Amino acid sequence: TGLSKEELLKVAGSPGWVRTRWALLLLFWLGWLGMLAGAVVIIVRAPRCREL
Amino acid sequence: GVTLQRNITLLNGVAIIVGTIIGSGIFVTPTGVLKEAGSPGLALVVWAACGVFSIVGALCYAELGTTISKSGGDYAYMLEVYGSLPAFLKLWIELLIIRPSSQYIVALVFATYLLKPLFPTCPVPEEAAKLVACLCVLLLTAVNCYSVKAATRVQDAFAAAKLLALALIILLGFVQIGKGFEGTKLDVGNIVLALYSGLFAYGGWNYLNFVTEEMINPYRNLPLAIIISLPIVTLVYVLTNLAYFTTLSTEQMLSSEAVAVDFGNYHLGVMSWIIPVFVGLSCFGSVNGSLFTSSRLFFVGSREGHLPSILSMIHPQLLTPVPSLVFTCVMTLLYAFSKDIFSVINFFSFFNWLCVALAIIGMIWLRHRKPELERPIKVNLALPVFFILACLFLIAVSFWKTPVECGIGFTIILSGLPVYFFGVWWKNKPKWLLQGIFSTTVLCQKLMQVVPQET
Ligand SMILES: Nc1cc(COc2c(Cl)cc(C[C@H](N)C(=O)O)cc2Cl)c2oc(-c3ccccc3)nc2c1
Ligand SMILES: CC(C)CCC[C@@H](C)[C@H]1CC[C@H]2[C@@H]3CC=C4C[C@@H](O)CC[C@]4(C)[C@H]3CC[C@]12C
Ligand SMILES: CC(C)CCC[C@@H](C)[C@H]1CC[C@H]2[C@@H]3CC=C4C[C@@H](O)CC[C@]4(C)[C@H]3CC[C@]12C
Repeated sequence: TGLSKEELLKVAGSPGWVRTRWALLLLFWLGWLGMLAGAVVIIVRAPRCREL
Repeated sequence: GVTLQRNITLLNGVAIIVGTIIGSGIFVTPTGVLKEAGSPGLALVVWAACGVFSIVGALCYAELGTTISKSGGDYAYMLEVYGSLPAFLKLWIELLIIRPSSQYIVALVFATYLLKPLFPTCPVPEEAAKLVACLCVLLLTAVNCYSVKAATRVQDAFAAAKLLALALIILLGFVQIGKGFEGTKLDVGNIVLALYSGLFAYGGWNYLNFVTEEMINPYRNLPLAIIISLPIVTLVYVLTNLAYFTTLSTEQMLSSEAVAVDFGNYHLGVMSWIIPVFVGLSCFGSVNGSLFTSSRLFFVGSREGHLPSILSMIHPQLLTPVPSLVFTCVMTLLYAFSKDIFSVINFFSFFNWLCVALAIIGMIWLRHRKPELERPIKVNLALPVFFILACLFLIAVSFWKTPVECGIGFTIILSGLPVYFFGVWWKNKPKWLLQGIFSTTVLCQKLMQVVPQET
């Protein structure tokens, strides 16, 4: 096991950790939007293939 | 205070099973049954046949999951019979290979078919296909962190997209009849490979059992969600096959690598692109259903002590098992590196049917050992024994198809024995491991604000 419910939540509300979790959530979605921008770049910047 | 709450209503329970059965399979797998049947008649019969077999199996899980209400599904039913080690050897293979490879493969099918109408005549660019697979897996592990009501509303929407797509296919088939048996591979050694290659398209029917514990009313809704779905699937499959045979000749289906797309090209002309996109959105639903369900398997495995304790923790304000989801996403993305992928799943042809056979053998032994345990469902013992006997034959067929590859799979199962002895039998005794385990656990609890569930 690890920390109790109350034992965790009295520490996890500290401003450093609250801003850390906000930063990781922002960084994740920024990284996913960046990966979508990358995927769309590759779909545009590729050879639209030979017509029958 | 903190637990996984009972969010899944009956129609969402039907969504979790129909969404993960219908899969990619029916839009690309018909070719595999014609290859071993030769004849549209024999093909359309084995489609019905492995349908009624699948109903018979699911009726045993409709029993089991009312006798044992644990969300471990196929794993919990082993743990409650064969005990600690046999259940772990399952969970190891599910964790390491089967669930993350399955999730990745069907995400890559989502990526390729959703892009396909930009590239009709040629490959979809591979460096794009692997991103559009990863964006899907990352998105659905975000959605299934945010709310089980969001997760199940997503699968309602995509389960609907799938059945709508098959209704459109069936309708155009009847329209082609409105506009106005053959040479059969009658060898039993051909027929058995036809049947065994068709059963793949029904694979998924057990997946509801891994969320038994989150049903609003499991003792009613868990058997009803099976009987409301597998007969519906079986009908839609025989009708969808019928629809293809109105339009594609045997030679064309034996030699086309995306059967639904050819049927799309013949009927919809300028609008043909609709069917590729529906195969895509169809697979997105199957990634979601798998990620959802899969997160509960590892959760349960950690609650029963087989797996590191972080995966049991829940996020108190959202009531989703955030570390189990995060683990499942990462383990899916680690398959993105592999230059080939279907092979690693083909190594375990036998494994799915083996675990099912062991679960229902378990249900026989459980009836002898404890008749006093409560049973809202009590199926005639003929069906379990029929279904077991049939699976023990298909497990042998699975080896006989490729006696090398099922041996490689069986070799990887034994990789579970090192991990079980190190992770369970050794009691983690060295203090430089034990203190580091704890330090990493309390870090993760802090880092994503998660806490143990309350009995
Ligand atoms: N042991 C095992 C277990 C499962 C999980 O159960 C299944 C599921 Cl979840 C879906 C399908 C295919 C589905 N019925 C479809 O129509 O595409 C088959 C099985 Cl055995 C596997 O999935 C797959 C799989 C799924 C998609 C693409 C390629 C392979 N291999 C599996 C091996
Ligand atoms: C996020 C996950 C779930 C799905 C990602 C799919 C993305 C990569 C796909 C879906 C539809 C696609 C667009 C559809 C049509 C066009 C027009 C064409 O002239 C260039 C590419 C472009 C602009 C595509 C870019 C990539 C695109 C946005
Ligand atoms: C905590 C550690 C294990 C990292 C967790 C995130 C990992 C599994 C994920 C996050 C984003 C992912 C990458 C996203 C995009 C691509 C480009 C693709 O063409 C090849 C794979 C690759 C390079 C992925 C590999 C796996 C990846 C690096």
